[PDB]
Amino acid sequence: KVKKTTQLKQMLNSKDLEFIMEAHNGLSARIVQEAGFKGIWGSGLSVSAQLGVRDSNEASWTQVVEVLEFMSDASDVPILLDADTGYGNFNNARRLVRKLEDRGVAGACLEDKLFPKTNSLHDGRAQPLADIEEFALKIKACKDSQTDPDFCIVARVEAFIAGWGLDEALKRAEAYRNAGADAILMHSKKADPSDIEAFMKAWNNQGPVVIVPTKYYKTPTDHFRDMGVSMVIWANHNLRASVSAIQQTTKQIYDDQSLVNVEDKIVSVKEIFRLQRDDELVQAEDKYLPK
Amino acid sequence: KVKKTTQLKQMLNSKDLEFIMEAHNGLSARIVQEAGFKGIWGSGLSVSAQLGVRDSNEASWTQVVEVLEFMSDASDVPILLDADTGYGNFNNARRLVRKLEDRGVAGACLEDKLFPKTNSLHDGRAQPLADIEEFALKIKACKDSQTDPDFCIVARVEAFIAGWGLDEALKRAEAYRNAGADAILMHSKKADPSDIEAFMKAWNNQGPVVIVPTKYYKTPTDHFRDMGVSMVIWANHNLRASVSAIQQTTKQIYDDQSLVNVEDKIVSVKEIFRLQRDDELVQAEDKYLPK
Amino acid sequence: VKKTTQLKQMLNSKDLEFIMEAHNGLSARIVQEAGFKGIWGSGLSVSAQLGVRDSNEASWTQVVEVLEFMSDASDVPILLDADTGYGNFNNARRLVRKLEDRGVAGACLEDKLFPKTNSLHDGRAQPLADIEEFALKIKACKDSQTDPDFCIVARVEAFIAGWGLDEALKRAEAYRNAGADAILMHSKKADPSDIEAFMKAWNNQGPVVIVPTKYYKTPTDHFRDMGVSMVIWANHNLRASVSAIQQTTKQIYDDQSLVNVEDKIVSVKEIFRLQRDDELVQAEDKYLPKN
Amino acid sequence: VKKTTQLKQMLNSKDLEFIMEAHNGLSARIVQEAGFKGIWGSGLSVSAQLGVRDSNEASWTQVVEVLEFMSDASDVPILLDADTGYGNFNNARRLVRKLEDRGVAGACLEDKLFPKTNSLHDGRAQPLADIEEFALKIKACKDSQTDPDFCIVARVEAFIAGWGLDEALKRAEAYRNAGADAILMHSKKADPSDIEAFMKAWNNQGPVVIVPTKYYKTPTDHFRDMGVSMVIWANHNLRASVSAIQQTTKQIYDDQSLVNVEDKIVSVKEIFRLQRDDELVQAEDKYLPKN
Repeated sequence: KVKKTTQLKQMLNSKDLEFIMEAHNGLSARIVQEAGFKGIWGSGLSVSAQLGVRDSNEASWTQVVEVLEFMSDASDVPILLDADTGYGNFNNARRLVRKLEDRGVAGACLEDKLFPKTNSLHDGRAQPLADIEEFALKIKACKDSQTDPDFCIVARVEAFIAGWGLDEALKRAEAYRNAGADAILMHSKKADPSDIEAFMKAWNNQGPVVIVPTKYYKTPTDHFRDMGVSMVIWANHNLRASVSAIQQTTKQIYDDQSLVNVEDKIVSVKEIFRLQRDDELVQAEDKYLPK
Repeated sequence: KVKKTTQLKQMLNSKDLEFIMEAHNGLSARIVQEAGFKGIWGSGLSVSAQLGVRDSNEASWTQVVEVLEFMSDASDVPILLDADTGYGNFNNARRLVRKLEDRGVAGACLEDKLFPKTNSLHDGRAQPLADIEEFALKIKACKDSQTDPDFCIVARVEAFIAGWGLDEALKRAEAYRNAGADAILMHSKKADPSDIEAFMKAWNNQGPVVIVPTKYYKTPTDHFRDMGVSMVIWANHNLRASVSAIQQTTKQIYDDQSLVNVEDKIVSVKEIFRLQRDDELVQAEDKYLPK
Repeated sequence: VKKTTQLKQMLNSKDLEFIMEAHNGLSARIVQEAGFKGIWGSGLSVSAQLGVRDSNEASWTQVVEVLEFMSDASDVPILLDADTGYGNFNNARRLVRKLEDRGVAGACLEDKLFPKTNSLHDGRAQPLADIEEFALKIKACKDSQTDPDFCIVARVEAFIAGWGLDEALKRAEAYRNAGADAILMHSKKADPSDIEAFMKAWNNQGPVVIVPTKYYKTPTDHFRDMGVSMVIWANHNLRASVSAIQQTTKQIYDDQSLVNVEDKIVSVKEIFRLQRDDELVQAEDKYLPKN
Repeated sequence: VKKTTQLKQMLNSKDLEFIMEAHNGLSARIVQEAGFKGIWGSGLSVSAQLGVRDSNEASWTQVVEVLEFMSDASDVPILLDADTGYGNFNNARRLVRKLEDRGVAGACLEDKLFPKTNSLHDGRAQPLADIEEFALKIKACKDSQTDPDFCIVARVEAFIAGWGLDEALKRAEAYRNAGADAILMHSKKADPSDIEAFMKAWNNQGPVVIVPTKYYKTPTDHFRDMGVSMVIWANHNLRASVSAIQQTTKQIYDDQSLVNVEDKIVSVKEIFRLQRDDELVQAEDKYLPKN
């Protein structure tokens, strides 16, 4: 086999546009794999949401790592985890990376936002971000700490999101890429791809770029290919679909006080057993238990 | 407020047929609460499945307890946990109960099956179950250990499921109820309610009875009321609905390499924020952080 | 009388109180059997027993888990050194809630910037967290308690960070006005001069806790003369434990025998007693069939 | 050279080897610095440090977590006393896989029935797990290893449970034939007679590990004369640690002073060294902006 880390690294450096799909628990990870996706996106929003908490580092980094451990155990394709800012400074970030590596996770995506939120000024001006040298050094520490040379570090640049412009975005991307980032994730808050286009034009293909088209989803996918984008992340759609189904199913049963109107609309219990790989255990039990 | 334990206890002892809905993580727990359900069923099948593992005590009891801790943190109504056989003998069972009690879980359902599976004989005869006195004593230990007198212990009788008959079922139910069980969960493998009917007729209302109509779902709910059943558990439908939605959404995006055909079929990102109660944090940040 | 209340009464008592450091369930039980009315959950001791550095390497939930076993093993209150709350006010209050749920009696929070952001070690005074920011964190923790008697101790780092009496006084009054149950005043000196200066200037506005590790030759009655409320014996059990383990391990390594250690260590029977093994033997006799 | 391989070479070496008990990250590091080539992850020591009984009260994942910190803190192999694998063959192999992933080098499994099912303490010999069942558990563990050199030690309880040499021999051969890397032969006697009898009858079919705690006055060369492969110093660090903590805590309790302990315990500087604090100081200088 090919290591999961190697699988992800090849995807980031390939000449084709690659896609990874959001999963938020072991069950969704297996479903994503069975569908044919070559990679999984461990969404920070999805993992926190399934736990019932906010996407503001309320769950501890070890609790996040445990969710991902079950996800990694349930899939053969690489998982790239959204690790926010690394849960602290360079030291907390490299400790996280080593634990992820040991659990089979393929890479981690770190962002250059200030953590945690210390002020509440809600004006209309740009938001200060982590110092560029500090973040670049954080990326360097993670790369230096890896025991698997193919584990990936993706740097998420928050320049556009925070209200700054192309110049700030480019400076940060170049700095992180020079520090060893395996890819740059360029995001924006616009409902169109303009920030992405401006960046790809100025970037001059200095390294793989990852994008998240959630808000500009009507953009033709071939346009990303034309721009030389390396990977697209479908960020949170399984979580969103799960919520719609659970809200709908729950209301139906609540209203009917019966299962008649949901039984034919959901997978069978046997399909759950199949997704749990119950057959493999049945066989193991017949081989390892006395008759 | 009324303690969650008290809420569940009242439901088991009420004169009305009550209903609790399956939830398997913090997010589904909140959705179940928002729908109006007075209680939640922490399904052993659902919790293990969402983790990607089998429903054979592969996840440790503390890992199960952590999932339920997030569930309890995300709901105001009681959660009754399917705790299999208590993860060991009376001592492991009472330790589990105390930890559940401390995390806010309202009750636990324990079953009289042998644990773990030591043999593999796959004939067509009835399956040996835990010794009746041993299980009754286990129930007693849990009751004796409670620090909250309203925490509930539901005893699941496996007599029918294992191939024995009404007589064995009644003997076990009476024994567990005499040991202090707050309710008896009577289950069967039939696709009709015959075992349930035979039991309710012979039971002579010696205590609350809980049933799981998953396989005999076309039975009119009023029939359960006519039999004096105390509670109905809708066992695994949110999990089953979630899987259908995730499989469907994933395939669609996989096939289209676009989000156009799923965006209008799933809840919005803002609905996820609402379910995470992001607004409460925004307000807290404005009150507790310097401007 | 809850553990929280016990600790609150100690902080507000008219006598000098004492709490002994412990770092695991075993040592917490030993501190209790010795007669100490409270336990200090040392940040240095907990991280050291785990084998990591005292710089938030272990996650807050891993720390809470260590403390859970400690609380389960003791009947007297434990005051946890919670660093800066592991984040901003929201992380701090989530921590306080989990500690409350586990039976921990109080948390000590310090006003240092978190985490380390630069490595400049010139001679200047080290900047601390903003006073208003920390005061609000204390308030958020107090406002969040489900148990009115849970204690929040505010550790002032002014003297340590190189600032003067004016800063320490200023900080302490703000944290006390925000609701802190006590102020922990520390120094880097091998004499009690900073403490003496603070107590004189404080004018008994609230209970003061101190750690005399470095100025240990100062007579304890001197602290009583200054009106100090509580003394923390911060890390001697950890230090005694290391001395013992190093000596014992070396003896066995050199002798390739147990002959020279067997008579210098507690018997295996004492370990069983500390584990309350007889209690389980008695429970097994009651809850397991006699045959 | 992986830790697993190191342990395997020790079990199969031509010299008598020694492993020292440790129960947390700190003590594992101390055992390593002393020069020991291996560590014994004592079940009694791990449960005792947590403050619970040695009867699977702590969950297997909580035990694995303690061992994770131990493995992170040491470069030599750790052999974990894994009781009976925490369930049947499936629980055992899942445990082995998680231990492998954490860097643990081997697991010692015992053939006792689990868990306790009756409280009859007459005079008869205690029944053990079925020989075929346990042999198959060993095989399932061996078949499941991702690392060929991970070690499975089979602890035979025949002598302890009151059976004779014939039973011990019979069990050992079966577990050895199933693939066990070594046999741990234990006795309840204060003399080495059961071991002598077993070694004579064994005919060197495989490496044998022993625990001389109870017959500690027997000269070590005698074990070398019998062809014993490894000796386990089972619990002296835990015992030394309790002696130290009890004495230190009492001294401080009685004196209300540190004066009589300060010179008998290691300095705070030694704790920092053991924590590798300087290593972090150096990393901060490299990865944090100089200003």
